[PDB]
Amino acid sequence: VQLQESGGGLVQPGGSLRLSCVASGSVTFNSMGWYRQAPGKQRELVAQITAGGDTHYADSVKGRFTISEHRGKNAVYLEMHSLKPEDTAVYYCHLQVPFLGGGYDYWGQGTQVTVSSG
Amino acid sequence: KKFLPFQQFGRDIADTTDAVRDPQTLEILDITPCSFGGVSVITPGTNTSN
Amino acid sequence: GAAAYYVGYLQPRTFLLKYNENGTITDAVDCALDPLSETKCTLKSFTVEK
Ligand SMILES: *[C@@H]1O[C@H](CO)[C@@H](O)[C@H](O)[C@H]1NC(C)=O
Ligand SMILES: *[C@@H]1O[C@H](CO)[C@@H](O)[C@H](O)[C@H]1NC(C)=O
Repeated sequence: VQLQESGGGLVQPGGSLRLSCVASGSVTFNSMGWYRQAPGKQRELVAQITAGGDTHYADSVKGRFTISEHRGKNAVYLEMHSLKPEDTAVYYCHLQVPFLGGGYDYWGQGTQVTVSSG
Repeated sequence: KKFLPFQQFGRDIADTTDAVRDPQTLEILDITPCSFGGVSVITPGTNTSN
Repeated sequence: GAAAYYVGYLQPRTFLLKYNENGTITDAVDCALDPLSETKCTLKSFTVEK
């Protein structure tokens, strides 16, 4: 069970949205990450923040998608701007539980975001 | 109440579900019995008044 | 070979777990280890009196 993710929806290109990783309890971790996956394409790493604070950004998402973390609500946040039709996908977030030196992330659930004029 | 990531219910006296976690939004809510009590009628003698 | 490991085999038992105020296991008592532990288990307390 552990973590679940919810939020967002369909928005016409040129808008903005906020994706949230709803808190499932206080867990130890070191890297909160975001992929988006669309049918016919592989799961692509689009965003990653660290426990230290390193915000990894892919080349196709720089300057438009941003990460934040809220320790008060324990939750990760992704603010999305200047949407494009290529952004149509289901978005999932992994955690960094340190199993056996590191592994067994928890992106089991995500949110569908479709960017189209209709 | 602070719930570990793998916990669902809670029971203080081991037979009452004190708390519960909502399946849709993973937040923890506590549960309390609604209310109940007895009704007493303070009265003087019916011979005196009503 | 300084890196090493230790192996043990689990057996059925009757523990008595002491959940703290935050729901984290902090102590336990093996009921069938020594008689004092049996008295602790049957009294449902961590300290028995004379
Ligand atoms: C009962 O009523 C009578 C008259 O109706 C009165 O004199 C008497 O004091 C009353 N006694 C009590 C206990 O109410
Ligand atoms: C239990 O949690 C509270 C905060 O909810 C904290 O202040 C306290 O130190 C914790 N107790 C222990 C023993 O960790």
